Amino acid sequence: VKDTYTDRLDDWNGIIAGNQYYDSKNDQMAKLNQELEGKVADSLSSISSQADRIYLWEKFSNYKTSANLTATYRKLEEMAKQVTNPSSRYYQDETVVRTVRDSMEWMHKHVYNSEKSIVGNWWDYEIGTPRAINNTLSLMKEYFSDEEIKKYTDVIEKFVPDPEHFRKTTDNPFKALGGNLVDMGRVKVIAGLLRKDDQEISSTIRSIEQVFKLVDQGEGFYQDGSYIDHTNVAYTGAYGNVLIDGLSQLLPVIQKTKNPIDKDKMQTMYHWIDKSFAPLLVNGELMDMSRGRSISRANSEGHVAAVEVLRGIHRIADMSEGETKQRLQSLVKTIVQSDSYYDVFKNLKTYKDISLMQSLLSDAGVASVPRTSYLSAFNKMDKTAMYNAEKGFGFGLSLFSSRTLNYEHMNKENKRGWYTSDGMFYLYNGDLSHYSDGYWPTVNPYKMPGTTETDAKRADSDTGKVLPSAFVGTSKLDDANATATMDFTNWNQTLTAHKSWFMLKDKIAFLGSNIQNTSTDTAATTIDQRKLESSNPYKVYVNDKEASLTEQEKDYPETQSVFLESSDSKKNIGYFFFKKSSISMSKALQKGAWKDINEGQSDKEVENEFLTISQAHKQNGDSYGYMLIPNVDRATFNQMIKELESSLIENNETLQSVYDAKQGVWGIVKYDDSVSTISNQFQVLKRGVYTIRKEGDEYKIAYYNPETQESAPDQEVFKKL
Ligand SMILES: O=C1O[C@H]([C@H](O)CO)C(O)=C1O
Repeated sequence: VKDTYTDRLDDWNGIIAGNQYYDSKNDQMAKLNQELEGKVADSLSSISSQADRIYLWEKFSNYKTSANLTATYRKLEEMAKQVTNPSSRYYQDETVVRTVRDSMEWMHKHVYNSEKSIVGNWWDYEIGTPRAINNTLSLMKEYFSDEEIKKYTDVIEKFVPDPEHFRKTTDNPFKALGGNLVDMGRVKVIAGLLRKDDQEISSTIRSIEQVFKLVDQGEGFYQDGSYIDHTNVAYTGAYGNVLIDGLSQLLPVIQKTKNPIDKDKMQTMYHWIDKSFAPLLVNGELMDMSRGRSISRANSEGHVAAVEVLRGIHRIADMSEGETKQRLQSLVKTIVQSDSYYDVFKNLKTYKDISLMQSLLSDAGVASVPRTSYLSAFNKMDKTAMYNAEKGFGFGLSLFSSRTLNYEHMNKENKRGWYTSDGMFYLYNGDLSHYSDGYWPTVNPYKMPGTTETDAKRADSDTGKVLPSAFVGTSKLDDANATATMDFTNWNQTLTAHKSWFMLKDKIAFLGSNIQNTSTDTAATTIDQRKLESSNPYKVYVNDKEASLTEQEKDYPETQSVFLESSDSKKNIGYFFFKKSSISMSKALQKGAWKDINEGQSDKEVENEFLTISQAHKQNGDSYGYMLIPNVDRATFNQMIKELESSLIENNETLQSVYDAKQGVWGIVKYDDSVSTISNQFQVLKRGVYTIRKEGDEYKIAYYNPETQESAPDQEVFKKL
């Protein structure tokens, strides 16, 4: 009742709503206010106003489905925001004030109280709903009595009494870490501020600290930047988001309590941003390979997901000072400005976040220079991110091994992500909307780019698996060159292939050998499946001769090269086959719906055109070998393949190697411990992945053993000839 807790709750309110920063003459703020007003109007004109109703809102009447619980409270929160906004048409409106208060009671008496038990997802009973309830009582604290707040938060205590574990009410609770651990703070630090429970605050804060540590196993952030969740899933771009997004919201309040958090523990926060998040952001897009099952959500495509991270970073920068505040500010500014496809404000949902972004972008003192080149090998989550600032393209390598799950199909989401980690690659170029605009529900799940597979049908009911082999990993020499491999075996053990990738600054070689098939199904590797633009059509050249592609698969034997020519060179893609190969191509309209891959999504039909290139393997001991060259014009491409006409050093069952003469760099993958002499210059001696650079008479070496996850002394793996 107007004490020190209300002081902290006031700060929270300024963070989650920020009504005190509202300015009607502010274009962006007025827009968001227009959105909230419309939400509250729709909730008010559709709410049940009859005697003894059986649902507050019919669209969320089935209180057997966990979602209907927090979606219902989310509506009362939106009302709490407008009722306290002086510029809203619902400011201090008696019907809104009474509706909220009245609605808290009904839900409490008949749907969510202490004498209840989890039904559906636990997430809604412990995180979603409790969060929406906390925010509502905080925003409207001047309309509720302390006793009413106590009474209304008691149920949160029942379901979430332990700030260390979740599902404590059920039979199989679990330890809270990472994203979920941060959501625990949003539930118990606020509920504790509302209930004026000092014990609850200190113990949840004390428990939040756990997040500030790095891990060498299990869930959490690794020192190499990888972030794992759900036991063994690469998840920086989804659960990592929740972590930073939520922690950046809480910190300001936490720090003003009697239990602040050590300035050094937050030193690691800057590490996550620089080592984990930043590399996954390309032209404002958050690489899908790190978003797990969220890739199947229509309203959370790459550019939109990226904004959850950016606003968290922004909030953190604002907490810092001096250089740190400056550098984080420029990181956010340059990324936001490099995004010509998505409007960042479309995902800044509070007035403080909008105000912050505006200050940032209009401040000439904050630098905004193009990000420089970089290559991150997240070996702890079997992902690899590469970015070339000079030519301007990004590249992502999605793998998995015995240490990680290939794909997460859970809660009925991402039903067909079967091959998204079977050596699938991502190419981020001039077309910033490639993986957006319905790419996921329209891409053929059976031909993910870069993957070798049989045409056997797959079931939506299937779920993730780990790889039998641990020989999966990337050897990084510098920020422009690296080598990767995957001792691949498919889902039903009927196909194998030694797949290797050679990232050489401005191109990537794809080598595959030892391809074997014991099934009757047909086997082939998808060189590419690119989503086309009706605006920037491609002129296709095979062997440098114009070709006309059809929906029908056209076969091109003796193919030495394929070139996709756009009017914008930053969208061109070339494929040089080290040895004339038999490939087939087709261009076709592919239709689908989001519901097809996520039960909770829309059934509305979506469609996009895709250009598919693939190579069939009709024999045991088959292989493939091609160089991918993006962002160069036709004439340069033709020039480059002339130089690379001898870049293939080897590609068989025990050794794969490509040589970049212009750079003096070698990419090498050895599957056995025999001695391999390379280019009559040196010898490599151990199973593993190498990336070597000759500098004068000296050699720079980068060796990595994927199985043991260790490097090694040079003399054990390399011998100069
Ligand atoms: O962690 C989760 O995120 C979603 C959610 O629907 C977003 O509110 C959900 O389904 C989970 O179990």
